[PDB]
Amino acid sequence: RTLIVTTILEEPYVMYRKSDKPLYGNDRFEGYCLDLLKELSNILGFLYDVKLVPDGKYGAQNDKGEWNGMVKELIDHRADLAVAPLTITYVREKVIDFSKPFMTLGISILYRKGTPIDSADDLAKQTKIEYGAVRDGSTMTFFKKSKISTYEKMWAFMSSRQQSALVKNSDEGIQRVLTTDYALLMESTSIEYVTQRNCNLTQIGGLIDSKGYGVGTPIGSPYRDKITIAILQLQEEGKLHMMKEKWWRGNGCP
Amino acid sequence: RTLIVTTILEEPYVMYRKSDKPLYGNDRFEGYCLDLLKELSNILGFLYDVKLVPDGKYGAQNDKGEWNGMVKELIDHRADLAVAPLTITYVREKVIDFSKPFMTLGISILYRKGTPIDSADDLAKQTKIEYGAVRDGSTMTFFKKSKISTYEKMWAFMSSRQQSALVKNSDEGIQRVLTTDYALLMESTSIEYVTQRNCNLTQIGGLIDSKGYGVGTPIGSPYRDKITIAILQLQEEGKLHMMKEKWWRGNGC
Ligand SMILES: N[C@@H](CC1=CCCCc2onc(O)c21)C(=O)O
Ligand SMILES: N[C@@H](CC1=CCCCc2onc(O)c21)C(=O)O
Ligand SMILES: [Cl-]
Ligand SMILES: [Cl-]
Repeated sequence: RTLIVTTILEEPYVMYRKSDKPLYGNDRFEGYCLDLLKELSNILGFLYDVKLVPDGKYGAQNDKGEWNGMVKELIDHRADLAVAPLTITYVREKVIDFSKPFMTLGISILYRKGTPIDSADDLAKQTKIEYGAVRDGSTMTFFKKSKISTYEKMWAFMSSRQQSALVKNSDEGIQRVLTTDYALLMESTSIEYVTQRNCNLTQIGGLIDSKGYGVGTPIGSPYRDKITIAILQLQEEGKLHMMKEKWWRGNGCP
Repeated sequence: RTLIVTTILEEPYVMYRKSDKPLYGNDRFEGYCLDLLKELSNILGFLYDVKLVPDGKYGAQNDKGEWNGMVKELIDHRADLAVAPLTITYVREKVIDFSKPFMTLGISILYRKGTPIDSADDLAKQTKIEYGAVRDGSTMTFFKKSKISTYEKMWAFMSSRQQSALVKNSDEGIQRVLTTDYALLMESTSIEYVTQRNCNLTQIGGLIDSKGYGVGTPIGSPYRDKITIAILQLQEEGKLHMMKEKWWRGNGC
């Protein structure tokens, strides 16, 4: 049978292809995750239909504890796999079976070049420069649930004033950084994509944590380990590396 | 219920404690992997006995397809867990169940400072400088099975003259790097440890690949997913980073 793969739009993992006519099915999309999905299907030998997550969300719980986003699609068995920049977190790993990481990364800071800010501590210990993250993503959740004093403070600043320091998505966060005196807490992978294309911005400090993106499957899924094994094979052959270079490719900056 | 944990001595993951009196049981060991094991037993609430792997090996296949080392202990159900610098690889993941990486790393180069050598390619195209890796480890295997031009060539060199360029273990590799004109391809985490303690040695280039160390368990183990979830919690709390900083920090160079 055909596997239903839930995903979400986000450059450069999943994007609408460009054509002079209307596109249909899997052909509507392209990006790192589509190349990954293609490699996985060739190795494990399965057909698949890509379907954008209806509510456009990654995955979190409501006050009742019920899930949404791609996580929910897997939990309800409306999707067999979730292929996207979906962070392997403690809370999510409890409700679905993640494959092993096909990409390793961490949270970092997106800000302007030629500045004296050099770390999260610098941001936390002042108030003139605003900073935040994408609402309901694994980055905001990191700050929300953190116990490390520096990060507890930064959270206080983020959730204050009805969370006005937070943005709805990466595109909005990036524009806010570009237009105002705002710093964006975002995953290193996405920051790298930006900095390579926009020399006016840079990453501040290093990674404040370590985590990975993994293919999601429903708990008990028989595809989880098979996918984990294909991912390890792809990494060992250098394919994951080639795929990353193919999609992050930019002129670079001085 | 006391779990049996197979491991292997390797600084600073698993080391004998220093005492003037004989040590017994788990008290004989100390290191990053033992602190991790303690954190894990505390979250999951299990008891455990640390036992060094009999043949002193990590885990590889021979031509008959038979496994040895820690991997074999798990396959044979002689250990409930494998906690050590055991690399999560394609061939091993097919015979045992790895938890999720509690440490991420990659293969890099250990060599002395002050030379023109800047990458693996610099080594592969030349022949005067010798280079190799610890025999039968995941690093050597990477080169042995690689189909990438540069690495294929480096393997051709490594396996030359009856593998004279390979060493039996990390300690031997380090001494060879310190004494002769030799470079040791070895996982970055170990290189970092060495360079913190040998101001004359350094890492050449970056990581040529990406992989992690995972807690090993027999296929179908009920503890694998539980360990995974505990590890993720440890990393999100910053405890894994603290543990690394604790055992890696040298004295200054
Ligand atoms: N990967 C995050 C969401 C996310 C996606 C894309 C851009 C990078 C990023 O930075 N913070 C996030 O929440 C994100 C998640 O799994 O919630
Ligand atoms: N982790 C490797 C073995 C290993 C152990 C310790 C030192 C670092 C290293 O570099 N190459 C290896 O094979 C090693 C493995 O699991 O085979
Ligand atoms: Cl639910
Ligand atoms: Cl896993």
